[PDB]
Amino acid sequence: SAKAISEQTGKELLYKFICTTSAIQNRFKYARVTPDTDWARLLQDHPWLLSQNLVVKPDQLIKRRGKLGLVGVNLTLDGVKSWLKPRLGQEATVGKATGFLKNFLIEPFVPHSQAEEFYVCIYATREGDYVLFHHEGGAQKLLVGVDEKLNPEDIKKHLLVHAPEDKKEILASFISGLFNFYEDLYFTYLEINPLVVTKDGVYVLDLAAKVDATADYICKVKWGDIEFPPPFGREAYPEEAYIADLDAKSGASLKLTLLNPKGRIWTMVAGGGASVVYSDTICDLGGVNELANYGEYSGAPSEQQTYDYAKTILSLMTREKHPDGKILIIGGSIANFTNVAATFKGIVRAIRDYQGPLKEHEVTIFVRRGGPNYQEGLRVMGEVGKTTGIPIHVFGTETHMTAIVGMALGHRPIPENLYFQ
Amino acid sequence: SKSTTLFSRHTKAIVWGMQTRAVQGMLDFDYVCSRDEPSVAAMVYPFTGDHKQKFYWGHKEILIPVFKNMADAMRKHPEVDVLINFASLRSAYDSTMETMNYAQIRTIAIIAEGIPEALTRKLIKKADQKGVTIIGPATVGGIKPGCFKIGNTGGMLDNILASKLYRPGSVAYVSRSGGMSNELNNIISRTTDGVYEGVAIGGDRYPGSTFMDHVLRYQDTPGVKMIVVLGEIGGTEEYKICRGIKEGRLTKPIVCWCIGTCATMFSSEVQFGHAGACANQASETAVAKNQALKEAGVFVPRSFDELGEIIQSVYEDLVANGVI
Ligand SMILES: Nc1ncnc2c1ncn2[C@@H]1O[C@H](COP(=O)(O)OP(=O)(O)O)[C@@H](O)[C@H]1O
Ligand SMILES: O=C(O)C[C@@](O)(C(=O)O)[C@H](O)C(=O)O
Ligand SMILES: Nc1ncnc2[nH]cnc12
Ligand SMILES: [Mg+2]
Ligand SMILES: [Mg+2]
Repeated sequence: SAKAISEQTGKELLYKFICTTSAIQNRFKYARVTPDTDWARLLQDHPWLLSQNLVVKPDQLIKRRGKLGLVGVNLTLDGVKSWLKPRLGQEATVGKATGFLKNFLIEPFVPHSQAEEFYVCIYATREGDYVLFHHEGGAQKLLVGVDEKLNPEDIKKHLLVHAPEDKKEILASFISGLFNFYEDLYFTYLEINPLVVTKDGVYVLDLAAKVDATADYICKVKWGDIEFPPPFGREAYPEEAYIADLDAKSGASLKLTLLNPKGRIWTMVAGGGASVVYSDTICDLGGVNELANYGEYSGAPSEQQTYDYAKTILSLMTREKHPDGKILIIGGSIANFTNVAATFKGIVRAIRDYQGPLKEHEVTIFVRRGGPNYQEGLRVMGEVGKTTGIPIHVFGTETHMTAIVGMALGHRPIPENLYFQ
Repeated sequence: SKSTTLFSRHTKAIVWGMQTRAVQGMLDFDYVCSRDEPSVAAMVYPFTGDHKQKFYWGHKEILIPVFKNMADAMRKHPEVDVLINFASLRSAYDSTMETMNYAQIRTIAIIAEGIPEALTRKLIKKADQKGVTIIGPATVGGIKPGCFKIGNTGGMLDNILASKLYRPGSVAYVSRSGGMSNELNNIISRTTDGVYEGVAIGGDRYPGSTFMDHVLRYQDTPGVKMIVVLGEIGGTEEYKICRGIKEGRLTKPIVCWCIGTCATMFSSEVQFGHAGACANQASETAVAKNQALKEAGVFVPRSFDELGEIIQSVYEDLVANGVI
């Protein structure tokens, strides 16, 4: 999937790799600040911070920062520190998401006129990449087909008709280099708003971007150890990175995103599609604020892979108790080729290894599954429930796929006449 | 729009990869469908030399040739017009491009997940130029009861029998999800006279063939009397169905549900399992698409829970009026 990168990451790559006749100014002149920053050391490494006034803003995938009072413009270093005092380390709500402001960028202030602000954006579609230009930045648009080039003469012809004459050469060179950069590093979205061009050259004041993360095997030399931050309002978790590393090692698909680590509703569902449908059903029945995770396993993972996946979830759901106990939804479609016996054996092994914690946390488990060898899979689920004393309600192809959600949440009775079928 | 008909009971395929269990599953399906001949004529696998693999046609052991080089397979099997590509994500692009140098191949299934979107756009461009239908990437494939099934689609014989996939009904479907296509096989078999054809277009941002591609095929297929679409959050493909109904192009009843309604209730963006399943604008959410489809005259259940019930109701009306 396409994944957002930080403004710092995108600017680092651009400054490293773009090819232009344009003199890009202020290359690599940014300083990153967090609540743990050693400011003496920051200033040792970035003495240019004293050389002119500054701009400071969070770099956490927050859109429209200026409208939110989150861009401090034309400040001395002292002014930046005063501006950060009520913001750095503080919880903030942006839109409907709430998170901590904990990663900021400081850059030189670039004096310029409104007429020197431009807008450039490139983004991907089925039919090619659209390139957008506007002379009121801070709008001409051209489709570049899949096999087409974008030369400076093409940009002048198709995009720069309203641009000041004395800036067409430098804009056309920059946009041409930007597009080659976008292609070579497998971007899917790249917006510079504003791009500033003064008498002194080109300034990249803002950058937002997404790259196609599946292209790591192609681009890793140039990307380096690239980071893909979570959306504002979410944290990154070690368990997520562990599952992501498992996902990278084979053709099987193993995905985990934590929504609410303290939620009492946990899922362990096979398949991209089924995992979404179960999540939909949980939220339709009022469970959104208790839904702890989104994730899936699929593509015929081994017993061991599934054990390692499951144990991660069982560990996560036995960290702190909930008054009303917790629910684990082990669901899926009728699989095409995942071995239900092998995968459910791995889950059963995890359940056995965590039976102590699972009983202490009052977990109830609901299972619905079909596919290759599902009858043996359902049997071993029933069996581990019997041997551990954990309550497990086990259903097969004769139960509607999402019926166990209503059962688990109390909206419908548990039909024992359907067990194991 | 490309070909209306991709598969028949005479379709012959080459499988790229050492996928003996999937091939044998196809042959088990072929046999209970009463095909004259196996659907897999040859395999291509560059990591071994030329050899023969043993498979079973009913109780009878048969041999299917495995070729190290695609060119040899194509030359020896001119009857083949389908390639099923199990190449890993690293080489799926090159092998699929190579397949399209052979004019005999009119349909390609691409199994692998994790192909960069920019490479898939280049596959799409070459396939559009040549008129080749691509199913995938990142898919299990599809199934045409009585005729042909792609790879692992529909599983082993017990499921083929349970869901009546050995003979066609009147209901065609297209799904964004592999696993959920087999759930649709099950639901449709219990509520109607069964699946006529089903395709899983895969979860990627740019599927080689889209929902509307297949919906149009089904509209143009006389044996199909109603169409089921399992859509998903992300992108705007499903609005094309709204447009086709409005234009009078789509006249057969269409049932559709778009999964991903939960995303509207989250406080931050969540990337789901399918690479394409992320809404970049309000119009890309499942809630918006379900609402638009309902307003355009598509039959839309209140939730996935009621999908079977609305399929059955549409089916029974068509029977009552003599369409089925
Ligand atoms: N380095 C800078 N020098 C001068 N003005 C700047 C600089 N960085 C930002 N600005 C001004 O502040 C505005 C808001 O900043 P920006 O980084 O574009 O954030 P956002 O688009 O999230 O509001 C810019 O459009 C520009 O007018
Ligand atoms: O296990 C499942 O339910 C999903 C799947 O692995 C399958 O065997 O149908 C499917 O092919 C996928 O890749 O999601
Ligand atoms: N300037 C800095 N302050 C704190 N931790 C750092 N790690 C690297 N550079 C640092
Ligand atoms: Mg901006
Ligand atoms: Mg998947």
